[PDB]
Amino acid sequence: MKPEIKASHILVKDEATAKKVKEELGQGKSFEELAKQYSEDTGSKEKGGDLGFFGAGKMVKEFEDAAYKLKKDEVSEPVKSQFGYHIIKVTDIE
Repeated sequence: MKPEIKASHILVKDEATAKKVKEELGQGKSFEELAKQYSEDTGSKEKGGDLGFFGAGKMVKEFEDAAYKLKKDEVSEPVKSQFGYHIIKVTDIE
């Protein structure tokens, strides 16, 4: 029912590592570079963390809820899911 959004993410094993990734994004490193260096998501770490376009019910609830609260280009605080901790960036909104 929701409009499709496009997002990238960096998946890490713990919250301290997620806060560190978030801080490094403001220290001169790009999201695409940090995804290659830190992300545990094999399917997106080779694509700058891009997950492509998705709508409601495509991603796990914890990820979907956090992503739909972000403004365009906004980077989330650490988001816990069953896969670990995510740093999410919404790159496009309907």
